[PDB]
Amino acid sequence: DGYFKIYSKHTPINLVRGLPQGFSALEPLVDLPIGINITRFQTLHIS
Amino acid sequence: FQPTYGVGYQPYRVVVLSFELLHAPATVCGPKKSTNLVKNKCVNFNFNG
Ligand SMILES: *[C@@H]1O[C@H](CO)[C@@H](O)[C@H](O)[C@H]1NC(C)=O
Repeated sequence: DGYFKIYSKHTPINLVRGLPQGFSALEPLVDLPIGINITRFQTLHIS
Repeated sequence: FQPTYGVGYQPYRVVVLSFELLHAPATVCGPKKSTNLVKNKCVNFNFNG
């Protein structure tokens, strides 16, 4: 309803392949009082 | 516009404020009232609604 929210969390890991059998909440980080009816998205590329 | 121009003919600055009511969340609003904190007395409070 016109609010764009973004949560986050960071952790140190050593296993290489998959997500670990661990639990950790995602504390809220940023809120936006703006609304666009997004349908698609794409992750950027670096060099 | 000249300094010797009479009233009604001098350059007057004019700023029009247009207000609109889109369904999106309202952003610009007014200030608070603050008052003062009082303790150890049965009172009523309005902490952010
Ligand atoms: C929400 O989706 C509708 C599609 O029915 C679209 O017309 C409208 O522009 C969208 N809202 C926003 C803010 O993009």
